[PDB]
Amino acid sequence: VTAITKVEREAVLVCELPSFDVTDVEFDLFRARESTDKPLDVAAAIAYRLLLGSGLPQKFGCSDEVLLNFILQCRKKYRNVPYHNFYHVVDVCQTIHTFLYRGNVYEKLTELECFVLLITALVHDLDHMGLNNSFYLKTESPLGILSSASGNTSVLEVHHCNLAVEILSDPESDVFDGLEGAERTLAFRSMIDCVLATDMAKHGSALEAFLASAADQSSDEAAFHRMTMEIILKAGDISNVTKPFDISRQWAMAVTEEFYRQGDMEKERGVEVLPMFDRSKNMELAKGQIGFIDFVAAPFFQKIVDACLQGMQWTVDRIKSNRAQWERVLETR
Ligand SMILES: COc1ccc(C2=NN(C3CCCCCC3)C(=O)[C@@H]3CC=CC[C@H]23)cc1C#CC(=O)NCc1ccco1
Ligand SMILES: [Mg+2]
Ligand SMILES: [Zn+2]
Repeated sequence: VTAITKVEREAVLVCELPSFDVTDVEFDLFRARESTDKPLDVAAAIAYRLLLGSGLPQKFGCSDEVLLNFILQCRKKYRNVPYHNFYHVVDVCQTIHTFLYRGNVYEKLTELECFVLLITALVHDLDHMGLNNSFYLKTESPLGILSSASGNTSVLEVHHCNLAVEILSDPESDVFDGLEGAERTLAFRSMIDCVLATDMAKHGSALEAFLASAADQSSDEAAFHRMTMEIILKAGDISNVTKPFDISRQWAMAVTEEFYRQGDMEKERGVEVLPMFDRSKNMELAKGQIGFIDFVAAPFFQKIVDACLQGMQWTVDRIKSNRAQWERVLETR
């Protein structure tokens, strides 16, 4: 609940980032982290410089100090877990920026929707513990019991939304305080809709709803704009396979460690451990990444690009080149 201090803000403001272009599709967050012994300050500086460079906070009445306060209140609520940590949400922010401004998806949205998407990236996984929704339901954990008694099986995504609303309830960290009326209501409602759409159990229904709205935009522009926002946050969230191979591999190694730590905790509790969570099977990262590409990511990116996001064609080309690299790992074993 405590306010951000002047010392906390100066430690971010001093980071310079000399050799990096944070707007580039080949920006390497792993190298930016290695280039300093304060990587949490460098990650915060990347988010701050990307948002201020856009001119969007200035246009919407958000001061430089309220923006930095917001970034540092978000950083405080991420945990030291292998993948779902502050570096993941800064990476999703940076990646969404490239989709809007190098993929030209900004042409399909308002400037306010673009500002909301960059802000929502930073709140999307607040307080993640490296355990998925199925863990909380299968173990009858207290949060699983509350979800069940509530109605909603999106255990984590409702939790992330609750903490986003807490941060924004203080005017000193409220990046939407300069909005009023319909604009303020749209910022909150679109932020919450996008976070709830990141639950991978809704993946099929979110993709079908986007493709239907993209085929008939003028008959419901409100629905088309809302579904494009959901599909861009989702695209950012599964974007690791769209990156240069070595960046892609480092993310895959980090998600794999989280899956295995969940499996180990499921064994202690004597509950069912699905094979990809079982540290005892012969790991095999190339087989897992090819399966993720073939069943989830390749059909997602190819369909959204063919339906209307033509500027994002590089994502499809990189997924193909990364799949071919994983194939060669297997062919040379
Ligand atoms: C960098 O690679 C990755 C990035 C991300 C996710 C996420 N998975 N899933 C679900 C859980 C697995 C199956 C259902 C669909 C995907 C999540 O719900 C996570 C939370 C939010 C978004 C995506 C996350 C998984 C991988 C992988 C991998 C891998 O090597 N083998 C696993 C695999 C999956 C399919 C074939 O093989
Ligand atoms: Mg999530
Ligand atoms: Zn995420």
